[PDB]
Amino acid sequence: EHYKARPGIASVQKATESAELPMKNNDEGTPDKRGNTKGALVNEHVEARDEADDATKKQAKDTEKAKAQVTYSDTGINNANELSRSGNVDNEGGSNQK
Amino acid sequence: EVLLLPIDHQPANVTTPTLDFTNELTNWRARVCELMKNLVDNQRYQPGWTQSLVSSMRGTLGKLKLIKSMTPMYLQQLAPVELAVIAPMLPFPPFQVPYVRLDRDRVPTMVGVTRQSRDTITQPALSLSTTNTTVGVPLALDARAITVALLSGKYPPDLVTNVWYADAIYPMYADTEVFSNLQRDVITCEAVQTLV
Amino acid sequence: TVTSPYAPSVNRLMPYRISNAERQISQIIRVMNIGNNATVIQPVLQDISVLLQRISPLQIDPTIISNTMSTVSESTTQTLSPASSILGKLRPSNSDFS
Amino acid sequence: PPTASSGHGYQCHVCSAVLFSPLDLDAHVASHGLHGDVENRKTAQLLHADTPRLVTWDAGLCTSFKIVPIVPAQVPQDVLAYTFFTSSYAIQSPFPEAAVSRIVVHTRWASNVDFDRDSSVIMAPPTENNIHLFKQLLNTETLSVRGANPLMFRANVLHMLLEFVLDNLYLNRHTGFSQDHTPFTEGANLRSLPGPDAEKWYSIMYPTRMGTPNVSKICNFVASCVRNRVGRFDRAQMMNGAMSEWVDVFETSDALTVSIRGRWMARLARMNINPTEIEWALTECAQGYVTVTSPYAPSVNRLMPYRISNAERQISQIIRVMNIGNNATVIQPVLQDISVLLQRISPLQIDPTIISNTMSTVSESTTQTLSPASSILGKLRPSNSDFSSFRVALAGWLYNGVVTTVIDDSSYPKDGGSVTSLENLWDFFILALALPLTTDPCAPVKAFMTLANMMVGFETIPMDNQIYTQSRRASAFSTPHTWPRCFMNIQLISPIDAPILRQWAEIIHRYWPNPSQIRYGTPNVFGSANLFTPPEVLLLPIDHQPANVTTPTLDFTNELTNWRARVCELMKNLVDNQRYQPGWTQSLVSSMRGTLGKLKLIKSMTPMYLQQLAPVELAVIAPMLPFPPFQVPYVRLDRDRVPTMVGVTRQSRDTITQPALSLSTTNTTVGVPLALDARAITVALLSGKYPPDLVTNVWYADAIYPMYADTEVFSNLQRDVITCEAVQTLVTLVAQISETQYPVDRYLDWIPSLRASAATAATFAEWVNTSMKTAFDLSDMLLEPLLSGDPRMTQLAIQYQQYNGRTFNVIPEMPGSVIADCVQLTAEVFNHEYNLFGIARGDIIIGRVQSTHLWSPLAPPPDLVFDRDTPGVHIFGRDCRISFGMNGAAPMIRDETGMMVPFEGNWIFPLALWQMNTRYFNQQFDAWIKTGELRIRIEMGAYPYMLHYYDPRQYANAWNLTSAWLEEITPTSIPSVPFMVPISSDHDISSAPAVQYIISTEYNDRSLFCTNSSSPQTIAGPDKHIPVERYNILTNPDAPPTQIQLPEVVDLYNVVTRYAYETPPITAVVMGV
Amino acid sequence: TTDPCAPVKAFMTLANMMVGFETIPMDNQIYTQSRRASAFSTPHTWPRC
Amino acid sequence: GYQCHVCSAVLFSPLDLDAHVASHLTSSEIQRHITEFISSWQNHPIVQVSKTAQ
Repeated sequence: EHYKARPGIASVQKATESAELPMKNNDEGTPDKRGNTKGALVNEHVEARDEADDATKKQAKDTEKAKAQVTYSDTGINNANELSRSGNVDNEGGSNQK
Repeated sequence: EVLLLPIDHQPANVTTPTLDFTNELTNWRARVCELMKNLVDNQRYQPGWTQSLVSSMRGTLGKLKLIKSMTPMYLQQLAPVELAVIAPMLPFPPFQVPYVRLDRDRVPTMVGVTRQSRDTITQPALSLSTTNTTVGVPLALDARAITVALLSGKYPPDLVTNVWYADAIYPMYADTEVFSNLQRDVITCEAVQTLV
Repeated sequence: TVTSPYAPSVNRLMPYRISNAERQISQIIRVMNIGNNATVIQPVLQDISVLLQRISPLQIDPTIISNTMSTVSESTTQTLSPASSILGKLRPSNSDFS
Repeated sequence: PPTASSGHGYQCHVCSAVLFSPLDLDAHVASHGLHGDVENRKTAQLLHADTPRLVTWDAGLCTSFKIVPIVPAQVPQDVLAYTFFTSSYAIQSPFPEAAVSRIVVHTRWASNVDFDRDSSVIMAPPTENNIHLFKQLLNTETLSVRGANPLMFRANVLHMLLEFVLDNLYLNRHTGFSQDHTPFTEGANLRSLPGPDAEKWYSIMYPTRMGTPNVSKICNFVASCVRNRVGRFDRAQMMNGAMSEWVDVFETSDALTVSIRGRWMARLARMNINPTEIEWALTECAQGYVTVTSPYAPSVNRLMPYRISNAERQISQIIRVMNIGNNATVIQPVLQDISVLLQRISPLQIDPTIISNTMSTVSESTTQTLSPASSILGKLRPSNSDFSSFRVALAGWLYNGVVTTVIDDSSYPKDGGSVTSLENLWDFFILALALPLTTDPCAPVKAFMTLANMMVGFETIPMDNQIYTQSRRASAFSTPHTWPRCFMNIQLISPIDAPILRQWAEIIHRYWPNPSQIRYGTPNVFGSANLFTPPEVLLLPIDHQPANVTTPTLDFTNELTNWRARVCELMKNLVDNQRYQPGWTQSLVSSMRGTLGKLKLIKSMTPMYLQQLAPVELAVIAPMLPFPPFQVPYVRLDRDRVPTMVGVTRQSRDTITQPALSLSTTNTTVGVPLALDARAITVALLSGKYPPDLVTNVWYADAIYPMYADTEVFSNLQRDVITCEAVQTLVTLVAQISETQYPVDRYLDWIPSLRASAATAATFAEWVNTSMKTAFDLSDMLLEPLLSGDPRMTQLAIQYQQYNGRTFNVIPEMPGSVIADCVQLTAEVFNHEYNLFGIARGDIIIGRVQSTHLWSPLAPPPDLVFDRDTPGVHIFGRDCRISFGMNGAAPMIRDETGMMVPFEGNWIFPLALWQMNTRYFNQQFDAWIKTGELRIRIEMGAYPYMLHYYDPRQYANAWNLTSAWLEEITPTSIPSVPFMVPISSDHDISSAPAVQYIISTEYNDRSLFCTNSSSPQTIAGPDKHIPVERYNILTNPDAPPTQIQLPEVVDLYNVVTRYAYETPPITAVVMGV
Repeated sequence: TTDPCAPVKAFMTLANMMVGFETIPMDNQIYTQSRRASAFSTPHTWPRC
Repeated sequence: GYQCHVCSAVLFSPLDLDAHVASHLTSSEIQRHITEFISSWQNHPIVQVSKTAQ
């Protein structure tokens, strides 16, 4: 061994392992085996605000700090005409309370 | 072929003046410092500053304008090459909408995906990315952090770009999974046409 | 630069040649995926952030600003010193640049 | 605050009583005895800048090149008996006796200085490791002890060369002589030297005084020399049997450090002064209040390196104001110290009791709500003394260039008051009386505006906008842009609707104090410190008529009394007007009239001080300052000529080069305000008396004489010398590596180097800074205000801006610099003599040589070399791939012409290609290098080298050393290059084959000195005699002395001068009376 | 930042900063120069000045 | 130990002495009238700040 890696070969290796990570599934709102949706009985205007707050919370957990610098919830612009995918509505357009 | 960046680039140089005005970032910082200096100049816009702080103000703003910070030089030369290197290795290859400087008419506001054909008519099933105030999902930032990172930052004093990126880019390519994704996209496209 | 030296064969085989269209449709699947969800995008963005942090030759310290602004020893008897004001406003104690 | 704490402790010796607290135990015993932080670092740097150690003396000799034995000569052998030799008979030898001997560099190694400098170049002989002095700067990314990055070679050589120059800053001090008694030298004097021994050193110093027995190379060289050129031959002495002034000696010394110390001696002797002009300059600075005296007799040629030009003072002044830009806490202790010093000197004494003793005689009626005597004594509350703010406000006159004394808001009457408000009237008088002593330019517009802020609704005058209206607080007017133009164009005031405001401005415009001036110091011995003013002259806000008589006594014929009288006259009109108040009853009214009558009568010697005396104290103290003055032109009552800023630059902005073109857009604005109290200034003006009898010549003689024991200004001069020398050394040495704007001559570029940057050039700058501070024993901060910016494109200038936009600027010319001169000279002589520092030019060739020849690898025959324009040579480079062979066919390589060629023929590599693929080539080339005739020449310009010797009578092989080297080449670093060189013999020896791989390209064997040093001749080896081209004086009788052929050799022997001067304290020579 | 109306927000921040000394011509009666720059997030709100 | 000059009181802190002297003009009846004025106006809900009803 003579040549040290000048940026650090394993230190790049861990970071590119982390950057390798594939695309996370988002399967809610889609029909299951039987024909039902796979969501949580939440309408989307609370659902997307909920998952945005949870993504900011996971971002703060990923950082060492307690309050996250980059945030996704209450950024400064409003998001009232917004709706994500979840399992309130079926494919047909009605309420999946049954 | 091209990677749309909101900043002008430059070939890879290391030796150049820290005070360069060809650099758009350093030009922008120097001229904004000069404008706020011009705001302070005559004291007229503010009463209540009972001491004459204009000398100390112009001093600290000029001391800010003359600074060692090589971050604008990094963002001009080195960073676009790094993004061009990283970009083919991604599990989610980049998805870009055109940047405009100041035209009102060429600003994109809505991105949507249609499922139907061009010839038929049906009820408008708008894709869910459209239901956003901006073009996409928002993302707040820390302007303090942006400013201090732009305002301070330097190089290792042994920097050879060929040696550095030769040691650096090599284990990154050792974790390439581009080829598996190229096998994957076949299955995706075949599944789409079988579905229709 | 790379090279991959090899022997003249015929029955060698690696299936990898695709067209533009499959990449385009896989992009349209992966962007329909996002589904107006914030949790779905942030691991990719955070991991490429860490990858930029580990690939960058540019390191950042706030002590350049601290050594330039030679205004220290903040007395409580203050005359609203603007150099110390911007030092307290920029906060060079932090080292978070995510 | 004067109080008393309830203490513990009871005993008193005299009167035998016990008491309450120690805090008055001590006072009771006294009655018995009567009756019967980087800011702190730079602040203390300004207050006591540590002086350098310039003048340092060398006993012994000046030589940086020693001759070192490498392999020992045989004392026994069969072919020649031992009686031929000289080591048998133990006769000392001038040059080292050995079989092979080389010369190497090593700093002083024969010196007896009093003060060392931790700055040295100690190079081992080239048989062992010598890489550790070529990695001292940037190689903190190399594991290998035996490794070094090639791109740092030029920077390392330049830093080591700066160390080599920086060490030889001494002067060859005289010791003494002794007349010979042996007939070796016919009657020639021999020079002694101190130290523990003196035996071998005489034979070391003087070669040709040895004997000549035999046909050895040593004695054969010495026998063909010139006889008389040894020892003392010239001198100069004045007094009867005293110390000789200087001599010249014929000793061994290389011409390099003789030239270094000669140019240093001349540079130092430029700064010499003599006690007569010391006496003249000190008397002129004292203005004849204190005389001193120099002797009038033939001296002993004293040495006092003190005179400099004005450029050094100006440049160091720029650097110091650039250091202290925008803090105010550096400048606060300076003003406090000048305040303490002037408080010690000044002849007056302040007592507030004159105010009480007068104002207890004003008329009254005791049945009123108020009568103004208690109000003036309450608002003036003069019970404390604590008058240091007066001296602070005085000494800000020296430094309107950096500090602006203003008045705090607490001395302003709380967002205005009423004219019928009595306490607000008194606050108006306190303020408007205190205002003519500060240095702020908006002081007169504050002086006007306080009255208009006071009266609102009584009389209204046209203002400027809706923002800075009449009811604006008066402290906001502190820029010349915010002057209400009704104050300038006084006809805009309604002359019949606002009479009291019209005539107040008439008092201002006529009677606000006009600036004047006075001279100080001299530019004869020390320099001219100012730059925005003409030299020698001092700017002051108030007219200064000199004293007619030396016994002062009170009169009222001056500007401050006239000012006080007109202010009192306006307040008399203000109480006299029938519209403002008839509302006060006649007792209180007439009491006001009487109070103002006594107030316009009041006696004080303080305006006589500020008119006739106080600039004389200022002109006396202004030469003896650690912080010399820095002023702007004072102007009253002008929109135009008021300055708005002052700023310093550090570097050039763009590709533009000339600082006159690059200045105004790129500076660092310097300046602080400084708050003060007005009523302290007011009472210090109002109540100041003298001693009851006094004469000025006696008073200032005793008051000024004791501060003339210092040497502090003469220390500051040397400090500024080293400051300006180090900044020119910085710009030259950074110009050597980076593309800068100054005209230099880049020498060492055959050495490859790093494509530099701002961080790398800044790094190299602070290595230079650590070297310069390690020299001369300076621990305080120096060159850091330029290290903060960019070192690459520096410039030094300053300007202030007039309010219209006119820009006066000063660009001082950088003077000559002998450290930079000596560095350029040593770089030139290193370019022509590079082998001594362990460097070989050109490159190497790798290939097998099986032969029985004995040629030296540092001087190869030209058959074994090839270059770019050699027929049948493949030149490689960037696009280089290795295609493997198959089925026995040869693997091949990519040419830069795109061709493919087998592993044969003469090849040329850049070193960077080998470094980038240093692993993958080793499993491809080495088997063809060891056996096949594949021959590779790797160009790298410069490298340190390693020597290995062998007996030629046996077998030798170099593949272990070369395999070690080819393996240990790293992309970052390389190891030193080994060589297999034979050993010269003297008799006929048997030949044996040897196998060599690493050959040099051109001649690099300049470091050799002599071969075998004993025999009549050297047979079958690399042979070279003692170099006659060095000893020019011994071998050329036509050549006169003081003749050096320095730009190619060093000659190892010349004449050198030797001084015996003396460096005394100033009080040891010149004293007062 | 990738926000397209960032120059408009940079102008409007100083425009809001200078409420009291310097004014601009305005579009309708509804808005005010003293408007916070957070609202100008979409190009249909850009001022013709 | 720090002692003020009016009222001869002694304290241990100079800031306490300065506040004490600040707690410590014109006629005694005028001070009487301004004290009774400020005491008359000290707690009115003009200077003071900070299920039904159809």
